[PDB]
Amino acid sequence: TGDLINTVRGPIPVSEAGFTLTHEHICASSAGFLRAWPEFFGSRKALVEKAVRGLRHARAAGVQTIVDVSTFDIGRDVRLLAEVSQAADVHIVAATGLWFDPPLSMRMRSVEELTQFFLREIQHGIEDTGIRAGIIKVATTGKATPFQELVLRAAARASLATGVPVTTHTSASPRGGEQQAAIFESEGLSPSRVCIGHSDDTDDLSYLTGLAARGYLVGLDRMPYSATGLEGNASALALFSTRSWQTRALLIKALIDRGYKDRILVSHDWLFGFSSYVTNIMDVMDRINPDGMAFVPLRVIPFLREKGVPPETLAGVTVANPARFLSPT
Amino acid sequence: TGDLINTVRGPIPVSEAGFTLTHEHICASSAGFLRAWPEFFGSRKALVEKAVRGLRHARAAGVQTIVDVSTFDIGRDVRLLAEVSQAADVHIVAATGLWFDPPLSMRMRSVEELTQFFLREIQHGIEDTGIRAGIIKVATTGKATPFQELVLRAAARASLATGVPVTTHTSASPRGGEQQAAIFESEGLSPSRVCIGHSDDTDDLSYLTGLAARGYLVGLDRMPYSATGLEGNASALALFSTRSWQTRALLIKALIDRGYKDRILVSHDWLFGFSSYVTNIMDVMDRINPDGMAFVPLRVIPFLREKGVPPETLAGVTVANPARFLSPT
Ligand SMILES: [Co+2]
Ligand SMILES: [Co+2]
Ligand SMILES: [Co+2]
Ligand SMILES: [Co+2]
Repeated sequence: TGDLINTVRGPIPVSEAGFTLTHEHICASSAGFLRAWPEFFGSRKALVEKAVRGLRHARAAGVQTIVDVSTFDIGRDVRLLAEVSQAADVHIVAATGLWFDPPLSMRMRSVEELTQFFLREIQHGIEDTGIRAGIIKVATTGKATPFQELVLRAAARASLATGVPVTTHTSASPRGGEQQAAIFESEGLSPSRVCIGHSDDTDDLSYLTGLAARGYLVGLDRMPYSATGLEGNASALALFSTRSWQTRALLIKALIDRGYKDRILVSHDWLFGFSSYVTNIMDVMDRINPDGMAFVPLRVIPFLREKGVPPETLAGVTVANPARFLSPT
Repeated sequence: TGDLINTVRGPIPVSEAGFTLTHEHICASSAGFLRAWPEFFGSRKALVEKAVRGLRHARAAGVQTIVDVSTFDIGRDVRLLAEVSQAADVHIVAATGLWFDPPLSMRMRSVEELTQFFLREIQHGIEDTGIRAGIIKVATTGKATPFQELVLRAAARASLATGVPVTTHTSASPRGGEQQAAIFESEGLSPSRVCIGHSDDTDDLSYLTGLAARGYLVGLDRMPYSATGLEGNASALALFSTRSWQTRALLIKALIDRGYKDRILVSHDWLFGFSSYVTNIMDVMDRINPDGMAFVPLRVIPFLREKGVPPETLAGVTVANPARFLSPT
């Protein structure tokens, strides 16, 4: 009690976040795209309706909060997030930071300038809305580019200044998490403020326990991205692993069994619109995972319980860990 | 009389466009950037004030209309353009198309999809504003990328459907104009609907007369970008030629003297804000060309007249050619 987090609807007590999905998207797009071309998604109204239906389904399954890690360059539309949050009665935490599609006006900026931008979005508000980011999302695409290194440093500095956590996108080994951690540590950022994301890309437990032992949160955040029979579909195959979702879920158990229950964050990296990829990709995705953001509570959590993971441990992973992570510290 | 063009303030008679600068920018930025980070420019209010002062100065010098060739990915803000137009009493024609910083949500699109996007901006309106584009801006960066080829084809198709002209960015030989022309012609687009831009990058008269003889407009559109003593400034040196502005202006005369007065468009490629380049670049630019968008009427036109170019010919270049170009045909 007492700790607060900023959501798209305003401040909430940390203790009310409850079952929280820490890496999700309402819509994965590009800066300005939803405003310029809403008909790409059918209409803005259709997108809202789809997202509200999806979040109500997650809510029915026990999800109380999602962290939308869409940055500026993922085309984050905080007004969209606020509308969907209100209609679905699910809290949404918005993000600042930069992903791997920064436009020239971002790419030309110094570390100091990027720090100011991230701070604006956390402390002042996003655009002219007054809605404040509650997380900082960064990305590397293998070895960090010089610009990506600036982004990571600016993220660390904004975090140090505000207490807001940092969360990352990694490629599937590199293993890019290690270089991210090195940069963060060089800036004096506490590992407990950082989630190294997409860490379920591989089953490298030495890598994962290595990060966890140092205090990092490990984001096992692509839980539903498993499918069979996609070989005649190149674009879909790129998204969905042959590894059964059961295999991804077993990684959660593997980390728990090794003593790292407090260092795990679980999510889907799901979405309700996706313009930064091939046209009609949603059709494929929704057929594979019709449960959307309810997949984790409906399938992953019961599977773990049925494998003998204690209910208290599962609550710790899905409630306590996100609360500790999101609490400005 | 009778012909109309769309401006950011609504339809105007073609005959009221008058002295028109056919390649300019209010602000060269990135999609969503002005909305997300207006303090980069001091404030949105400061940017408006600077632009209004600049356009009033151009207006005082005889400029009645500018064509703002900022696309979606140049961070075109049509509401900004409308505000500045109203305050300065200068017509502004807005653009659709894509320049060389398309985000993923654009890069993933088919020719048919891009055609629909360009048509939306021409026929329906930009974003939710009802303001309709009156030109289509495309760019190649040397040899056209596969995506850039799609953009050029979609531009040709949108032009064929609406009569709105196409205007291009080229690099400094390639000479990239030739490949652009080839693609446009393969789509059945009339050369008289097309301006091959930045054609003053080089003094290659065989190239320029080659295009003009085929019916293309040749955009001599970087008139003020000349300076001396910038060697201790790498970023400024990249923008400003050692060639005196007099040399650029002599190219206009060269084309007139060879019989191509009807195929020339003259502009500055000036701007009042510039976030897609190095910080504080405006300081450099404004010190070099304090006259801004009045440079052409104040310096270039009198220089040509004093070299013996007939006033009627100069009026034809600055009034008749833009009117013919912009008139949907
Ligand atoms: Co990611
Ligand atoms: Co994601
Ligand atoms: Co250009
Ligand atoms: Co330009």
